[PDB]
Amino acid sequence: VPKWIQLNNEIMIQKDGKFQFDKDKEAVHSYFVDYINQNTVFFHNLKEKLDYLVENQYYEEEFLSLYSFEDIKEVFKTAYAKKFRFPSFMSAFKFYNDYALKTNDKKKILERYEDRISIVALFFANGDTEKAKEYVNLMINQEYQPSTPTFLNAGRKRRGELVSCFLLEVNDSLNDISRAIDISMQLSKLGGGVSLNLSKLRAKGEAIKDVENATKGVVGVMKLLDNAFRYADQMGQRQGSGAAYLNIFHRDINDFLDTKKISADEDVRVKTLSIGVVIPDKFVELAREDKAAYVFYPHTIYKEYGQHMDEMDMNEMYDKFVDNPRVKKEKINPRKLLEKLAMLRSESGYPYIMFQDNVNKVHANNHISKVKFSNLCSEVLQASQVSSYTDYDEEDEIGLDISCNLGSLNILNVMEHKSIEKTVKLATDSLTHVSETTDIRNAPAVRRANKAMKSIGLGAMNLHGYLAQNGIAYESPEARDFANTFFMMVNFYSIQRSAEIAKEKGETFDQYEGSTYATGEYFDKYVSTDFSPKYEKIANLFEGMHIPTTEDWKKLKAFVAEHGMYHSYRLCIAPTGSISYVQSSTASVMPIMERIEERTYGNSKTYYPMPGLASNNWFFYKEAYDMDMFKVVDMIATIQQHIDQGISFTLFLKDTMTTRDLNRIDLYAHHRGIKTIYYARTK
Amino acid sequence: VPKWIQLNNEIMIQKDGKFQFDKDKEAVHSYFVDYINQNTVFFHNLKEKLDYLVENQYYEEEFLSLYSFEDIKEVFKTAYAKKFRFPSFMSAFKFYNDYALKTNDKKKILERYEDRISIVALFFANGDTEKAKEYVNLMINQEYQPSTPTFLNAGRKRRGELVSCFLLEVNDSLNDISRAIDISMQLSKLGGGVSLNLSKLRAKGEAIKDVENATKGVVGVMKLLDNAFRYADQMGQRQGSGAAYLNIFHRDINDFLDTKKISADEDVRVKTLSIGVVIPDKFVELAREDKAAYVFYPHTIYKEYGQHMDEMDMNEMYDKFVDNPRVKKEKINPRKLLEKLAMLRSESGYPYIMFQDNVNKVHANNHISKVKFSNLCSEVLQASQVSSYTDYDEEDEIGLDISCNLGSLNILNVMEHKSIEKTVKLATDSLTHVSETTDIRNAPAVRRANKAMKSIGLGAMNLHGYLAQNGIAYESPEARDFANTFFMMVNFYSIQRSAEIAKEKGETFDQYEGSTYATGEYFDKYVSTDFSPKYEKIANLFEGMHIPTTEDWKKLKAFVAEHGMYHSYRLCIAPTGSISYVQSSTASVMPIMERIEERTYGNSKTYYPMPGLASNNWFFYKEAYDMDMFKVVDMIATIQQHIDQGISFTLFLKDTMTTRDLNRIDLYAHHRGIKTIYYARTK
Amino acid sequence: DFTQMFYNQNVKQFWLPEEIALNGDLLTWKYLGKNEQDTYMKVLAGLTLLDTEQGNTGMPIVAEHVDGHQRKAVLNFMAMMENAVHAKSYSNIFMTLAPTETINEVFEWVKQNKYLQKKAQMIVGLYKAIQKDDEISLFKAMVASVYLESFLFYSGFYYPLYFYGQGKLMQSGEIINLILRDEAIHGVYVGLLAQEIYNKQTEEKKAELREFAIDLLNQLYENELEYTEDLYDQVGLSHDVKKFIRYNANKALMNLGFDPYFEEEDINPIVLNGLKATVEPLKDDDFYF
Amino acid sequence: DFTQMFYNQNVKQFWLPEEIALNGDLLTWKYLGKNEQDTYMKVLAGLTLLDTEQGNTGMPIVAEHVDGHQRKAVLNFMAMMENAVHAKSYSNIFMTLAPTETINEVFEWVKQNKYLQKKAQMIVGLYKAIQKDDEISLFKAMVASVYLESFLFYSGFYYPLYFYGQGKLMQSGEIINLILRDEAIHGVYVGLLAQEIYNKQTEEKKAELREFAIDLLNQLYENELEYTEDLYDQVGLSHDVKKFIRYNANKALMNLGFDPYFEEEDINPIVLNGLKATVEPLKDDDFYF
Ligand SMILES: Cc1cn([C@H]2C[C@H](O)[C@@H](COP(=O)(O)OP(=O)(O)OP(=O)(O)O)O2)c(=O)[nH]c1=O
Ligand SMILES: Nc1nc2c(ncn2[C@H]2C[C@H](O)[C@@H](COP(=O)(O)OP(=O)(O)O)O2)c(=O)[nH]1
Ligand SMILES: Nc1nc2c(ncn2[C@H]2C[C@H](O)[C@@H](COP(=O)(O)OP(=O)(O)O)O2)c(=O)[nH]1
Ligand SMILES: [Mg+2]
Ligand SMILES: [Mg+2]
Ligand SMILES: [Mn+2]
Ligand SMILES: [Mn+2]
Ligand SMILES: [Mn+2]
Ligand SMILES: [Mn+2]
Repeated sequence: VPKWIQLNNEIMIQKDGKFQFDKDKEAVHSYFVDYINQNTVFFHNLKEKLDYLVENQYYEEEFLSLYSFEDIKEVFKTAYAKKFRFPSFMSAFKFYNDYALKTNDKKKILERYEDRISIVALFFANGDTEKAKEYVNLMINQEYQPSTPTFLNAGRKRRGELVSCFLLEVNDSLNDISRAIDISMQLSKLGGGVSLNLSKLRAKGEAIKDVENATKGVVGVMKLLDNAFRYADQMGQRQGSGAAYLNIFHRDINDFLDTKKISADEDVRVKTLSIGVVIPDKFVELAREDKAAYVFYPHTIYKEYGQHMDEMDMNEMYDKFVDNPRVKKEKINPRKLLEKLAMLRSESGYPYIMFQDNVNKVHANNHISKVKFSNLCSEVLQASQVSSYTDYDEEDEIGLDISCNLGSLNILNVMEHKSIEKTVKLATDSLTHVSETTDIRNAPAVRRANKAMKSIGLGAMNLHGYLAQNGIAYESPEARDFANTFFMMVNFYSIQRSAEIAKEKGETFDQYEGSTYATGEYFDKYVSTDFSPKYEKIANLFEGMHIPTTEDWKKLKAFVAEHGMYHSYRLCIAPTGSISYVQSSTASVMPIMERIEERTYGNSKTYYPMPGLASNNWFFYKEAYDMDMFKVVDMIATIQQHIDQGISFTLFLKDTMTTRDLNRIDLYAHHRGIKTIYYARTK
Repeated sequence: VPKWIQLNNEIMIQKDGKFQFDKDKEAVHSYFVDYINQNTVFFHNLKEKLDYLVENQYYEEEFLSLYSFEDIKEVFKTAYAKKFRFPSFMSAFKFYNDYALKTNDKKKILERYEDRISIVALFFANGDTEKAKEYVNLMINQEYQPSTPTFLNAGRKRRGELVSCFLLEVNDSLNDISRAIDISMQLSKLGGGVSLNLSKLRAKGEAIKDVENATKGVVGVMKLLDNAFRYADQMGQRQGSGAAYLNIFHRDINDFLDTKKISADEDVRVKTLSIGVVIPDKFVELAREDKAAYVFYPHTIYKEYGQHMDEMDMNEMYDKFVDNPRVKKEKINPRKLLEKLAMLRSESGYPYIMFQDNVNKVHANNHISKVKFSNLCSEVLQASQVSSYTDYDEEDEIGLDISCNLGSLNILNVMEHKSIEKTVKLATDSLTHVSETTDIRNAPAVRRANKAMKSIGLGAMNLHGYLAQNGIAYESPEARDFANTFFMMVNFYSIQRSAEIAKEKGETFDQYEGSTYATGEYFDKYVSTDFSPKYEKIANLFEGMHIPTTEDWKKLKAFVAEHGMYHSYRLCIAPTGSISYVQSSTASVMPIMERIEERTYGNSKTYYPMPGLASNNWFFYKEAYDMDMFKVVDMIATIQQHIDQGISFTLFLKDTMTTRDLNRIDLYAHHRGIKTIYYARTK
Repeated sequence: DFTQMFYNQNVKQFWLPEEIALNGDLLTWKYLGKNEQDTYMKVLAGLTLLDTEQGNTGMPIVAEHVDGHQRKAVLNFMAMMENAVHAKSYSNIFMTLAPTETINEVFEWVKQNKYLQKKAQMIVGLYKAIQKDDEISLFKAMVASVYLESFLFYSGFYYPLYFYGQGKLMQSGEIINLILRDEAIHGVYVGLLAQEIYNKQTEEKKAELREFAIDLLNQLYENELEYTEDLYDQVGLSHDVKKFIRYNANKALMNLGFDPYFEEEDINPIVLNGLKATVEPLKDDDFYF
Repeated sequence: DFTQMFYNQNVKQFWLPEEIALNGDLLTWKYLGKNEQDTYMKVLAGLTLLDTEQGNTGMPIVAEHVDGHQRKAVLNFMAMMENAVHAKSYSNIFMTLAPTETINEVFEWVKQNKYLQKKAQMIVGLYKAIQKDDEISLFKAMVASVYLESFLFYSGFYYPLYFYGQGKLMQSGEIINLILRDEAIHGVYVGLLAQEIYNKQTEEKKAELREFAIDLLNQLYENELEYTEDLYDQVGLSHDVKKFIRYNANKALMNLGFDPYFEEEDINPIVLNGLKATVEPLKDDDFYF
């Protein structure tokens, strides 16, 4: 048993009726002094280390050649000038086991935390020494954390893509289905999660060019995609993860849901394919009034109207579809479908729930397209256009497939540094750089949408950690007040930075002129409502920091009208799974699942108290399962009103909660404006 | 019970110790006058019939527009002047259930046998009235039978392709694997059977861009292809049929064979994918000497030598691969592998066995490529060049993927009419037309190889029927003498027709000048050895029909050298499954399995005596299971020496014989020059 | 002289209802009258009850008291077939053809049906009366088991066979024929064990055992008549079924080594129409010819 | 929550002895030393004798006292596998490897063996102590059954798996692997039935049942150590066999919903190579807030 593992295990040994939280500092100190400093390759000078890394196929010479070695040396000086110390053993362990650069035999350590941060900053700045130093200060202060792909792979020769979330539209054709399988395998090969919209595919028992009842439906494509993701398993390193989305009004919705039942047949069940259900307001209205609903065969609708069923507004088109004799449908019970959804989420956590009209009532790019589905993590909500992949000899009609770049603000560190504006703008610049430097050669729609939309996702994390370390309960109205003010400021400065980038480059995103940013409809609630804190305690948290006012929002609206907006999408709150340990932060804006995290690595068990947990703030670190999910919905809806994309919203349920309770949580989320629901986690 | 199937069941009622074979004539007469003439749509004149069929999307207007209606009327008169009568109930039942045109609701019958034959003939002739009449005479006399795709779809609007056998080479890349899956689904959608070579794919545990043990092997691609063929099943009426081929020296050969074991897990076993094993003479030599053989990792060989393993000569490079330290190899026992092959064929009928050096020692187009795999029916043996499907933005290097049009001579009717030459030439013309009118716009390599190679497959059937109806035992030397003379004559006239077509069109097949036809080496055994029958009984069977001598073969060799050959491949003997009933013929050149064949169609049981079966030739219709497989191998090898492609050779095994007997049959087939072994059928 | 051949026959007859796809019966079922569907459901429910008790109780208890590991293996296999295969197959049929409420109702109907309760009471009572090392109580239970296998099932079997013979409900009918094929060999086997015990007795004791067997048969028969009328009067077939059960009663008696008790009658002809390779290593000489 | 799932897994694992040809084992059997052949014979007889108790008593007695038609069917299926499949398979292996006289002598020896008898009679004692309508006595017997299925067999399974992992006695090793795979699922299933009873008890009664289970495990474990040395010292394997016993004891405890008793240990690599919350409807007013 390692000495640091023993020291970390002494946290649970209760001395004087309290956990020994101070043992984790001893644990991390022992871990470093006994393992990391021993296994860290040291070089006489930074020049020798850099030469070894570039020449041994560890780094990329292209981005490092943009600086004189003096500038790189000063950047590394800035990283090491902070004397950053990992507060807990788990932070250092996670970094040096997941993100630190190791030798080709994975025996020694080439990169410390400072080296990784310096390389990421030098890649972000793209030749600017002052910008690189600013990125170094931002990341070594741990105010901004680039996503796991960006943080892990930036500046590495043998790297995967810096983007890991992709959203593909699948057209109703064998050519398009085969192309979707190919692109899914190519993107999973790069290490990215792939989400596929299956709503355009015609249902089971539909006609294929005069041969009726010949289509296997969305479940055959589901099996194809599941095997494609199983094959493209990231070189046998990490299991290939993909998601499939289907509209709740699709005829195959029940077959779509039956793929996740525990009793599912092996010719129906899918293993590596997550499922998400898209629910328009029409379905919730039908279930509310207990009227019997209809699911429609998409190809009949396409033949009758020339438009896909998911391309049309179900609120206005549902009655026309039902009254159309040439549109084929079967009766369903919407309440029974809702209960089936809740039962499936209780049993397996699936499907994801995307409230279509909650997303699109505040969507800023409805002119480009409505948001029809989400990503594998249920936070990316962007307009997509389906591609028409024709025969081999013909020319394909390339659409827009969603792929956004992820980054997370550390709410605790941004708040303690009083640097919401600077951190938000620098994170926007880094995400923009990642977007520009991303070129995917086997997903033409993804590449086209990356070049045109220039969409980024700037998330946040350590919300519960910041609140509990400041004596604020997560469910308290003061917590929602802080979230309101903080994310209003984040949105303000992200919009300002996007407009500044548009002014600097003289270009906006494609089809910006039709957006609500161009017409000013986006800024209505910001030029009409004041989002300053309503509590003196919360207003004191923002001391020394200018909270944007209504006049500031009017000035921003005028600036955006004059100069445009560079990013179609800017903010999305991803789960931030493994980077939260490195940042000593609670995951995303979700509340903590456990106060102290018990995990086993190898043959030794490890203990991870939540960051900042102590005796004084023990009960402010309320576990998510002990919380009222209605208040968590209230918090996420408070945040969601300032996030242009969605938020990964996990439901934390007790074992005593019934199907009716899960349905009530889902319906209250729909009522409160929640866009997506990620997971149903049961204790 | 239907009257016709009641009459057909009176065959088995033994009267005076004999089967009532004449009941089948009464059975078919009742079948017609009680079902067919009643359910047949009859029009006032042929003009109304043709207008009705063209207008209601049953026929194609383009091919019928090349003839004035007087010519079409003359063709239909020629078809009906024969007054063809089906000799058995099964013939008419199979035709009117599988190939006769029916109304859109599958209610009534639009085409008789004469109508279908006339339409196929007018399609073949392509505007020529006299040629259409010649084709009508050829098919109404049942001397030549177009394959099931051609006979079923010739001249129909809503039709599949006229070719159903496709062979695909898969390169060792994810782009090429995705393209292989796409092309397999596209061709299965067209109704064709697709065979894929998986030898170029690197084995399990190979590196994918310097990360080791990353490749899932050929079994992952096998699962992908199996699900692709399950998806593209054409309503499931005829589910997607695929074949995978692996060289026996591939490292994944044991896992490739384990996909067919009964005890295989659901994560390994493939169900819709047939498997074939390509065995070079090196493997048979290694097993014969009981030496230690080695299977190789294909990617190591490709990296070391720059060529794929299956693109190299194993009999000359096996020792170099073994001695090469940079080539990765695994030790195997070749005799244990042979025993495993025999056990797998006994328990499942798989794999197909291709003797690669038996195919390539007589292959005429080794300059283009060596034959590396066979088709799903294990009789197409043509040169293929792998394609290089690149990224979306890059141009693809299109290779040569095999596909040939099938057609069978009826040996009994051809020999009765003394029309080997005319039947062979007309069938060659029809197959050439089918090749010219085929355009696969989603399989680039299939299209390119169809345009370049112009390969056709002209098979034969009713060999056992003809021999049994002429008092010749299938195993007798006289039967092999007849097969030798008959198929030498077929080869002579097919080569003559190919040379005449090349002379008329002024073009040969691509890379003809490097072929053995151009060098004249192909004709060595024909200008040196006389193939006239050695028995007076057989020599009288060919009386009235000129048998080409050595002088005739020398003249043909000069003609080919001076004019070239239009088809790279001309003759392949396919199984000819369902068209054998319509033609009242035994299936292919293989011996019959049952003298009287009992089948259940729906809830009706009906019996099919072999064509011409009686008491005077009961024992000449010896079942395939009761005869020596060594003599059947001798017969197939006698036929194979005149066939440029392979012969679908089914092994008929008793329950008593062990795996050693199956291995002995396989080794004797390899010794006797058998190119492929199709099935190990056990009774 | 017989157990090994019964062992081999039983294991070679092994099957599962899932081997037979049932969706093909959907249309011929839809087309039956309400009376016909009602009788059919109830008939199969009565069969389900019999197999439930034969599997849970009858076969295991007889297995417990019969000596010899091979005899026990046969009886254990037969027990498994009763409840793991036969009784379950009926639910496969029900779940295909009928909505849940109709299924619930028919199982409630078995609980309250007086003839079905009486026959279960009588048969299971005899099973539970077996006393260890008491061959007479065992014989009595084996007679009861033969009467269940070879007589009592047949008022139920009639109807699926009657449809099968007309080309109706043929997938369900295929299942029923497999069940019937099993029960025929089960009745013979248990009959042979019963005869073993009977043959050990004095002539006086034998005379009493014949009285027991005939009295029991008559009592079961009279109850089965009322059950048959109750089920079949609404479909017009009661008299025909009665002839069938008498026919099978004679077969049960014969399985017990007794003379037929009922006179022969013509049965509905429709119902009559309702009825690795060895591995050998390669030698060196195998590679030369 | 689980019986239909186990039904499916059980019936899809169905197999017969005849499927594996045994004669080719003689080609490796002839090359083993006397001690290896002796240990193998003794281990095989040990497994055979214990499995017979499970077929004749263990499974049928549990099937008798457990309520539920579907559970009785699964339990019947498991009893069938013991008596009809496993017992014939062990006999087949013996008849292939030893002459009749040698088989009779090995069984005489193992029948008199102190360590085999101690465990066999301890298990059988608990089966004989089950009382009608007493779930505590049923639970104790289920614990005994799980200990046999998931723990006691494994000191025996070790040796065939050890050979199987080396390429020796592959045909009989394949048979043993199929048997072991059945016993694994039997142990898991009976374990779930025991947990059902355990969960119906008070906290004091639970603590008392835990003490029973641990005490029983301790008695059996100490006898297993002696059994192990008695058989495996002569072939030098006892240390590794002991690790395998503890690893399987932990699996047996986990089957009963209990914590592992023994520290985690690595196993011999040759042997390794051988080896719904509650549905509630939406009742309106849940759509309004
Ligand atoms: C991407 C991928 C490839 N493979 C296998 C299948 C292909 O035959 C083989 C080649 O993959 P490639 O697509 O050629 O990968 P690569 O070009 O980046 O690697 P290399 O430089 O070695 O050519 O790898 C997998 O098994 N799983 C996977 O996820
Ligand atoms: N010497 C050295 N410095 C390293 C290494 N990895 C990162 N660094 C950082 C530490 C300093 O901030 C910076 C410059 O180190 P140096 O080259 O020793 O500089 P100097 O102090 O000699 O001027 O590089 C490393 O491996 N060696
Ligand atoms: N009348 C008619 N003839 C048909 C039909 N299908 C095929 N035929 C064939 C039969 C004859 O050989 C040929 C000409 O038939 P027709 O048009 O009736 O001409 P004719 O009998 O007046 O010369 O067409 C058909 O449906 N009707
Ligand atoms: Mg289309
Ligand atoms: Mg490559
Ligand atoms: Mn039964
Ligand atoms: Mn029975
Ligand atoms: Mn057992
Ligand atoms: Mn067991």
